[PDB]
Amino acid sequence: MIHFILLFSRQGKLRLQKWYITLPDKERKKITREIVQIILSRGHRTSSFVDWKELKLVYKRYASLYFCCAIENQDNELLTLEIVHRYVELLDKYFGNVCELDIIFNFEKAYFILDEFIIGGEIQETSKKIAVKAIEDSDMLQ
Amino acid sequence: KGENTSLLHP
Amino acid sequence: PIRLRELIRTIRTARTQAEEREMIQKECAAIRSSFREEDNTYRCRNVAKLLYMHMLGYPAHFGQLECLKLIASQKFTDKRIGYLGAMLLLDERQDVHLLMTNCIKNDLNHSTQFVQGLALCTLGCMGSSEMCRDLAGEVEKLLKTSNSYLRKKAALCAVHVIRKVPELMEMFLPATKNLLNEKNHGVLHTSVVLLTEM
Amino acid sequence: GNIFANLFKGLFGKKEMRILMVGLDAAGKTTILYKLKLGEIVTTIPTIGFNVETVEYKNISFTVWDVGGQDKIRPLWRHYFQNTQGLIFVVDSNDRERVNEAREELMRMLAEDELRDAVLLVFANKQDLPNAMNAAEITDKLGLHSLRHRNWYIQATCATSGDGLYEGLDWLSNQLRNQK
Amino acid sequence: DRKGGSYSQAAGSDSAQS
Amino acid sequence: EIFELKAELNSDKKEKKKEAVKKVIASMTVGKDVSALFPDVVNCMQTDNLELKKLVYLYLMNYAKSQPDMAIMAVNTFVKDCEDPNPLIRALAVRTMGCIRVDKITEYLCEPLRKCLKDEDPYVRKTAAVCVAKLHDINAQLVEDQGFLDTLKDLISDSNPMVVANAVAALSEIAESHPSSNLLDLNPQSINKLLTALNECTEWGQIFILDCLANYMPKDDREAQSICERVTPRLSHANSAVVLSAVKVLMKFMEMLSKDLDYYGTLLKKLAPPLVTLLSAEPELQYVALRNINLIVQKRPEILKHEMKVFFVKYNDPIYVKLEKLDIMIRLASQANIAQVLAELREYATEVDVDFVRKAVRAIGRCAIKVEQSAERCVSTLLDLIQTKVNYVVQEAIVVIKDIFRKYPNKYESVIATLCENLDSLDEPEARAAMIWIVGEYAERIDNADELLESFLEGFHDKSTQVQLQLLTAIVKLFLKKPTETQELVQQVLSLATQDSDNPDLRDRGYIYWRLLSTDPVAAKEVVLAEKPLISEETDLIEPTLLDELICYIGTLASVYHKPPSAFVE
Amino acid sequence: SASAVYVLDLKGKVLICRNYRGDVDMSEVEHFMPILMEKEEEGMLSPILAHGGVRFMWIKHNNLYLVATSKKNACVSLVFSFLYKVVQVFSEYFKELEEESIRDNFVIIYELLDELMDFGYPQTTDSKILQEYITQEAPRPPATVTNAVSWRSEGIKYRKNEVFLDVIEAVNLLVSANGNVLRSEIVGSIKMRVFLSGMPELRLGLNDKVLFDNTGRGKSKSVELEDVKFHQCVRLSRFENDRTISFIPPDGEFELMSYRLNTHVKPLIWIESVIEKHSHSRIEYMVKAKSQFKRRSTANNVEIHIPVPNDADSPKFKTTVGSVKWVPENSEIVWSVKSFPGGKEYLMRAHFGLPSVEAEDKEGKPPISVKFEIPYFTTSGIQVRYLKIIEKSGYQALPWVRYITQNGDYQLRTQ
Ligand SMILES: Nc1nc2c(ncn2[C@@H]2O[C@H](COP(=O)(O)OP(=O)(O)OP(=O)(O)O)[C@@H](O)[C@H]2O)c(=O)[nH]1
Ligand SMILES: [Mg+2]
Repeated sequence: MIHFILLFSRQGKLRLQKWYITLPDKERKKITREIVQIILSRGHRTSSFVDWKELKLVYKRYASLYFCCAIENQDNELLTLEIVHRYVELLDKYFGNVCELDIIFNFEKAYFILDEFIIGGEIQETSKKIAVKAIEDSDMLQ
Repeated sequence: KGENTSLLHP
Repeated sequence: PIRLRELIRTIRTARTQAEEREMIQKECAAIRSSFREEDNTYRCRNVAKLLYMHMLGYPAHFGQLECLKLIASQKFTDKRIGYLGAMLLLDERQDVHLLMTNCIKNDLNHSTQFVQGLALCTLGCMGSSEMCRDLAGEVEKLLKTSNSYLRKKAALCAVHVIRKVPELMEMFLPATKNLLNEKNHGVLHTSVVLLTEM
Repeated sequence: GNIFANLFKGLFGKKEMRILMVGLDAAGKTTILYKLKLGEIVTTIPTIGFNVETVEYKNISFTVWDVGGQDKIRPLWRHYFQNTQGLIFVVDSNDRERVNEAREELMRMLAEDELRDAVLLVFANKQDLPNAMNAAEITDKLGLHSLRHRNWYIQATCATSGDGLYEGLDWLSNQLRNQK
Repeated sequence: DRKGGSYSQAAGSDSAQS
Repeated sequence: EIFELKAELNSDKKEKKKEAVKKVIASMTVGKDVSALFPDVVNCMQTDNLELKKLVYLYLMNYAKSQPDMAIMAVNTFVKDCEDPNPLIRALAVRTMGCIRVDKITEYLCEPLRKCLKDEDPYVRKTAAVCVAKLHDINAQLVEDQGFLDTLKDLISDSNPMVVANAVAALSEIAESHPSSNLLDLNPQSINKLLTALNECTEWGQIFILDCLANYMPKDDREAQSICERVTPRLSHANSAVVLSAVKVLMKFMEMLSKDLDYYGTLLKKLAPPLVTLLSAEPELQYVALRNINLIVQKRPEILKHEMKVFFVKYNDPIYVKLEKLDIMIRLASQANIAQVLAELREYATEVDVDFVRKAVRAIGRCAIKVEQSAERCVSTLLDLIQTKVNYVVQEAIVVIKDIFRKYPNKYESVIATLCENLDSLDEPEARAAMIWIVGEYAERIDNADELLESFLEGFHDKSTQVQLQLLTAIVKLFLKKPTETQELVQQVLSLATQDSDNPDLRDRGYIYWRLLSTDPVAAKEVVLAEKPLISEETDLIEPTLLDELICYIGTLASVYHKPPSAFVE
Repeated sequence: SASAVYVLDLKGKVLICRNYRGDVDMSEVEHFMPILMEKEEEGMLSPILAHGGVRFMWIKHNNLYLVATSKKNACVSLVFSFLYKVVQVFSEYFKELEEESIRDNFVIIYELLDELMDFGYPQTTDSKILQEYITQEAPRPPATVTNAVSWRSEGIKYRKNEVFLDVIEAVNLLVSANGNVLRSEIVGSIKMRVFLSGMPELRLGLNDKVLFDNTGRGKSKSVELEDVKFHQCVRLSRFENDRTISFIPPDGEFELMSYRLNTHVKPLIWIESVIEKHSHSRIEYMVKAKSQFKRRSTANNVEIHIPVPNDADSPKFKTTVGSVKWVPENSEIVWSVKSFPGGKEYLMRAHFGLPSVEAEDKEGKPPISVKFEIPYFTTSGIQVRYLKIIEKSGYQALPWVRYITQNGDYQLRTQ
């Protein structure tokens, strides 16, 4: 499962954060800072895969804001990238032309979508339309 | 800016 | 009632680190003053502001009782805000989730699917050694349900309970029996994940 | 400034009041709260966390916050003591062994500077069997007469029967509300 | 007037010191 | 963009040329490589406007190293501008000639430098001296061939006291990089002339004037007394650098001064007010002032004997300023202000800075070790810090107690019972090893030393090399002192450190202990539990040779770093 | 001996740089930001940086870091003095010290930087002299810089010769938590705004203890400043010889003398704080302020800052004199009083709740500081005797001076 998934901007600002492992607040902040420094101190030809703390630290940002994942060394590396791409596509479909400004304003919506998509670091909605329909139904409830 | 650009450009 | 968008705009308008810290402290003081009066109308905005401040790197210890109070509320927005607060600022080491066990048990039998699904997701994300002990029976009850949208959540909750409590996997042996014929992709994936975890 | 709106609101009833639900586990606190809110004795699961509900009587919405008597929930009663104006303690007259524990918990709750303006609300729970004590023996055992600077009232209420809940609510309203 | 003490005239030297 | 700028610069319109120059300057400041347009601006260089001339000169200086070949089209312009009637234009041309890092450019600028050396304008003279110094730094051989040393030396004994100070600074800089052969040292007449012009020099010229006296070594008491009297008025200058230079000069002169004469006493008395004034300077100069005081503290510690109230760290003081204040208090600690030092350490121990708390604890321990009159006070402070329920504070108190026991353990038996049960569950190696050593050496006032060591023996084979060695030493000491209750404990420790211990040094120590136990247990008391001599604490004072060298180097980067001048430069 | 002095920005961008010696590459500025970030995160950040064999000394400015990279063992004090002079010149020329004026006066800023220092040795440091030769809206350099008198420009003509002095007194009291004052020093400030015709030579004269003892009049009230620093125009020779403060007054506001000596008198305002803070229940602020100053002097704009709890909320103020306002940004309550007459006794009773959840980490106990400022009060008792204003042409001057008493480092340690 994904130990922690956090969306951090190029400048270092974090637009999202979702850790599935209970860690101390100071320890979590230190881990996030180290991950940001590693991603911010890594080139574009590093394969987007880093083995930091025995965790598959996969960094793959399609825009100025980057995304990071932390999964155990028990599954294929391409699976994490595919899951990240699927989540990005689902978020773009739910919002519509998702940008950095919209992510900050839609932090609650992004957190709800992430919770409804992956729970506990594992994939919960394999399909892309079912999750979107469920999110829309939950939003329409009020 | 670089923030208003789409994450995937789709 | 300061909106989350207004707080985000105010935070973005600050350039110096000291000015941003002062604005965050003022917002936290306003949120604490509102919470001290037992406000329930603009509780969602205060919860969103507290979550934004915590994500930015601000203390949120005082914003713990408000999340617990909103968790046991009836409003859908208030319930969602409480669930998000429990998932983000609530952890096993926090010790504030002990009182959340009663709220989870009450919401575990809720008729609404979003409330039950949100509670299951929060329990899976913030699985505790003691919370799973008092919630293992509830998770197993929902594992035998025929709800496709809830089957995946039940499987995820069972997997989280097994990971947190390896001795509780003995009660999931007959719950997942005869579950390889699910037409839904999500239900089949959840069943396969549960079988692999077992 | 003008207080015409406040007077108009108070003419038809504006005061609400508050209440608390504390006591030992299996002491009828949840049953008492259900009877106050709904009026029936419904079996409920143990209160791992807390129960939040509101009861409106005599034009006053006396909200009751149920608190469990479990060891893991006993120290959590301080969290519910904040922003609380009233407190109702349910005694277990049928639990002689747990009577001392309930008295100690009540003394600890009343021995806090934060919980000083809340009057004592002792309810003689389990007042349906011959082993249950009266309204004076339970108070004497709990030392309710020695709670100086605290308005403590001992009332006997049976969860199955529901008798005495109205008298306790009226006493609490009289202690809190001092108007005509 | 002015906050912090009104301005006062100053002499040229100590007339008592010759 | 680039083409439009080039077209504008290649036009005959003054407004367009000025706009193009401003755009190029803005692009260069914004981080734009405008060196490619340098040849285009070479033609548009000889302009009547002074604003455009300054911009062209700045572009050439910033684009000289990038395009040395294209800089050959500016020698004629520089030569023409070197004879400009306006003193500002001549000064700018002189500055640009020396600022151009061209090997072949300075060769053709020797004639303009010689022409401007005898400039009557004090600003022109200062510019010529600066250009000569820059040429000497770039090419010492070229400066020597041009014979600018004689002109620089004669500039000191001329008018234009600011120009004289500039020339003196240039000569010192040339000699500073020189190998000391043919130095520009002057006789006492030169020193007197500099002192006479010192009062007429500006703030910048005062530092240059005082720098020359720093290298001069007085040889007579009368000359030293006159120098001290002249430098005394410099202590009443608002300039922090001037005050620091005067203090350094006075300290250097005090090396040859006689303590019998009253001049040294007057200098010491007048130095304290200067140190007090410098201690209240800006935070940037506060560190420099603290470093200067520390460097001069080892030379004349009696100068600031009564300067203790100002050594307290303020609430708004920075971390570096607080550290410097704590270091000054530790170095200036005395029995007269022992109570004040203890109160400051106790107050400093309540701060939220972990590093600050550790520094305060270390300073308190050093004060307790250095002064035995406050040993009881230091022990009480350490006990209070331990009882404060702070992990870092508890570790610092344990370390201080362990250090005091090794230094002054004669009257340290009253803290063994207090330290026996003092939240010993801490796993910090510095505190754990100190506690183990205290228990082993002080295993007389505690009746549960074996029981306390039993808990630490669970992970002795995997705790640490130093921790394991300390535990083995404590077990051996307990067995030698009280083997009735530790006969099995000693055997267990030997077995764990002899069979399950793979450390070479630890294994050798365990084997030696086992051999000593099996050879003569009675002799182990006189061999292992022997009375160690007095512990020689490491002296914090610098060596006398370094102190004398550091006295001359006052206000430099070496004083702040506390390193020799040759050990810090590249 | 800095190789090049440059002005940085809050984001690490260099607003403006000007190399003086060329021995240090301009690319070292980029590494300065990562070094500062690493030092800040580890507590090892210092104003004087070190990038290998080149030291990059930086000063925290209003909006940018004035990084002055150096290569050899240059004068650190000299570099700091040059940076301070450059900052003062920029403040005089530009009223705002930020990125707005850094990129708005680059044409004049570059010229000023070039004229200020050459080859690492500063040459021009007078604001008036710099403005008389370099302007943002060029003639030959003024003769004042070349002449000995670089602090008094000749030829100045004014309709009236009026000089406004300012006897600024800073009362700093370091009161520990035990109730005793540790650091009690009062620093004088004799600043005069001389605006007359010509270049008069001021003859400063006051009731100095040393001067009174020398003259034989050491029997009245005389101010004995432990440290006295003269201005640039003040001649140190006269002061060393016979304490004669004779110097040419500057054109404008300038600091002639600044006394600095310890204070052995009782504090002007006696503030006692009571912290009736309950265990996560409530907080009590028993703040009592006693005016130890003379009743004839009133402390205008007295603001006794009492630090409240960091997580405290819903506070209630019960005071007698002076408005009490709680600022969440400052995390403290300041007992602001518009007028504070001497001998006044102000009592306050703060009461606020606390969150149920305890704080994860401690916040410390910052000292309580007051902002009392009573003008027309001379606590030191030093009275100016005369001001010898002499001009070659001959004119009747009308100098003026005002004594202002304020609170400096008057911080009381919290309990
Ligand atoms: N059947 C019955 N139960 C009573 C009576 N009086 C008190 N009770 C107690 O009331 C309890 C009802 O349980 P809950 O609804 O959970 O309320 P509670 O007593 O506060 O128990 P907790 O919520 O777990 O603290 C029963 O367990 C009984 O022990 C009575 O007259 N009849
Ligand atoms: Mg109940």
